[PDB]
Amino acid sequence: DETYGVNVQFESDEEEGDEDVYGEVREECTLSAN
Amino acid sequence: GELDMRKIGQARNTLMDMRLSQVSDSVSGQTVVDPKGYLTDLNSMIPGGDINDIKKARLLLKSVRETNPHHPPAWIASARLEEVTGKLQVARNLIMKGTEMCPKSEDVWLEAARLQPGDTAKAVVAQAVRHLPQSVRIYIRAAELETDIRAKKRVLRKALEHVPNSV
Amino acid sequence: TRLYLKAEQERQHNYLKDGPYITAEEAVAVYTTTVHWLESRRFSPIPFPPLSYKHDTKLLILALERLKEAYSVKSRLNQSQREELGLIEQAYDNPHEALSRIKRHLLTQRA
Amino acid sequence: NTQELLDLLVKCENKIQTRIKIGLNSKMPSRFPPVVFYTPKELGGLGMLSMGHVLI
Amino acid sequence: TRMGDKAQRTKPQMQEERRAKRRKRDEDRHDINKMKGYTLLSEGIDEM
Amino acid sequence: LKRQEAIAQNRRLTLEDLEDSWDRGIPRINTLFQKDRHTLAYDKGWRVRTDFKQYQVLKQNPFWWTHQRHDGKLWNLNNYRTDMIQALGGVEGILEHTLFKGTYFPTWEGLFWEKASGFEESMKWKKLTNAQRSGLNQIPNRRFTLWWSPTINRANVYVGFQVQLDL
Amino acid sequence: KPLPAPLDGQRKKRGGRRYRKMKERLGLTEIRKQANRMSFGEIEEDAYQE
Amino acid sequence: DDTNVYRVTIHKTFEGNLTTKPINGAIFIFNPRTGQLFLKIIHTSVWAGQKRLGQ
Repeated sequence: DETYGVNVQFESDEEEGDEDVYGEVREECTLSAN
Repeated sequence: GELDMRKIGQARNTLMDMRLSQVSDSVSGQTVVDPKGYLTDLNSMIPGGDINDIKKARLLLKSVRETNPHHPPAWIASARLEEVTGKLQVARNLIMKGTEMCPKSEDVWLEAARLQPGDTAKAVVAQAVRHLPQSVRIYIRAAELETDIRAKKRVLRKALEHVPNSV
Repeated sequence: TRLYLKAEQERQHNYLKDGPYITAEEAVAVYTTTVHWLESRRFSPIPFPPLSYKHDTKLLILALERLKEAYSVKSRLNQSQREELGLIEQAYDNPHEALSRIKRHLLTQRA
Repeated sequence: NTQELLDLLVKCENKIQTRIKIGLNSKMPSRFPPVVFYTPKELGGLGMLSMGHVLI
Repeated sequence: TRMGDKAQRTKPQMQEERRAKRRKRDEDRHDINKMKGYTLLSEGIDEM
Repeated sequence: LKRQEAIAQNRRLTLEDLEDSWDRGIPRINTLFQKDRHTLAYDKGWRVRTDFKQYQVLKQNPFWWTHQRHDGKLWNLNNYRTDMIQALGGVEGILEHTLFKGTYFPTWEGLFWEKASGFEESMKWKKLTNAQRSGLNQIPNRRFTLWWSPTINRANVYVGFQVQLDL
Repeated sequence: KPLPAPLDGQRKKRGGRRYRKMKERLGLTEIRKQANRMSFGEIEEDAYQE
Repeated sequence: DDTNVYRVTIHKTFEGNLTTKPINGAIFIFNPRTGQLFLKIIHTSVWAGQKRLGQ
């Protein structure tokens, strides 16, 4: 579809408490003498 | 005559440095990065434009994606904004999120095939054919990302079996 | 503080006058021992940061964060403090340009 | 184990309480209640965390 | 006096919202995980 | 062991698992699940940089041992706060010595205290002299005294110096 | 090194597109909420988070 | 109800980029209690190049 004209929503969302949002773990020569 | 206090200190420091360098000349693998080369090759990767304008464009693309998750023009704009500035992995993730949020979209599927490598673009074309079959653009993207003769022949045979009315 | 500064200035002047306290032979022996230790450990020297270091952005962000944490929210900040905060914000705005400037300062700014 | 450290902590708490009392009352308050000092900040108190044997 | 008296081990707050977000992420990616290893050219049960 | 067991089934270790252990854990309060774990772990030398920070900032930091965002919260004193609130006579008993009853606020849970907001900004958005700043900083002391005034204005707290307010 | 006289402003009569620009850019309006309330009934942060 | 105030082209150009042309927005003010309708239009120029965030 064309859909000419789309409104935007700019707000202060997204609050992360210094932790993974979901429970599931978010974790994922040499000096010498010649 | 007069006393040059710093003279003896400078002489001793020079002698010590010379002795150490003589000792340091016996080192095995001490590395050295030439400042001439590094400075000359520093501008070998120099330029996206304004950082504030790119940040405002990314914020507008995020607001359009939050206001319309099922808009493959908004997903394509977010993927283009993430690919033109930053890394391509975030652009591939945004294209995958737009393809998962807006199914049966050929433009979002083409953006996901262009933003991801070919090993992921083949799976993206397979997911696009499973979500929206009889697509000539998805079939052309699957046949072009085959890099083989027999694989492209099988892709053309599958496209002729799916949509035989494509010239 | 003034007395300590004067004493430190006098000590530095005497060190310049008396020259290096460490003798050449002792320094050479210490350097030889350190070289032997490094060779036994086979420690590959840490090269200059390449133009495309994999974790350059992460290290730069960590350094900027660790430097920003000192500037706690107070009643106000000095002009030098304000300039430092502005430079930190600019570095957080253009990591690539900030890293390029850091490399240029490291390779050139010897004074 | 460092009984000297416990005595020092008690003396420091007493000194801080005396300073707070002087800041509040001009004279010497005869046994000001610990509620003024040890009440949490949310309740309006000073929120003092002390390791003394201040029996309520 | 004990050594753990009044000592409480904090618990992870907002665990139900994180579990609901993980369940929503697992349910939203069911069709992608069901056909993750199925290709378009090297699969026999792809079209079916 | 739990991470290995989850990897055996090829699944992530959810926060539901071993949640209580959050407070525990090898690093003070286990915070592996914390945000930016991969980002912080790449930057080493936390202990030396924290100890050497004493010569870089003119503020003495009592937490020279470890960082909260690097090793984790090594203590949980919330139970101490609850015990201190209860052992003072509960919320009602604590407020009894205070002037909360005179405020006629029947909601011991809804009332909100303006932290450093009694005035507009206590003239902080201005360029007043040092004496005005000292007066503004000492203004909260008057409020704190007023809040706990009934517990402090008792004739059994100070010496007998009974003085009645005019009119 | 003189010292400024102990004098202050006379009166306020102007405001809006004449003095409001300075009070909106330099002395910009902060949140003024969710940062001054205390919630004397509950306890949001930890006991010693500070 | 001025949710639709934000307006932009968000139109995929043929190649190279997409047309990032903001549209002239507006606000909605209607009174069903009196059957009124007053529309205050927000020009795209006011919302473009002002060097500010969405707040």
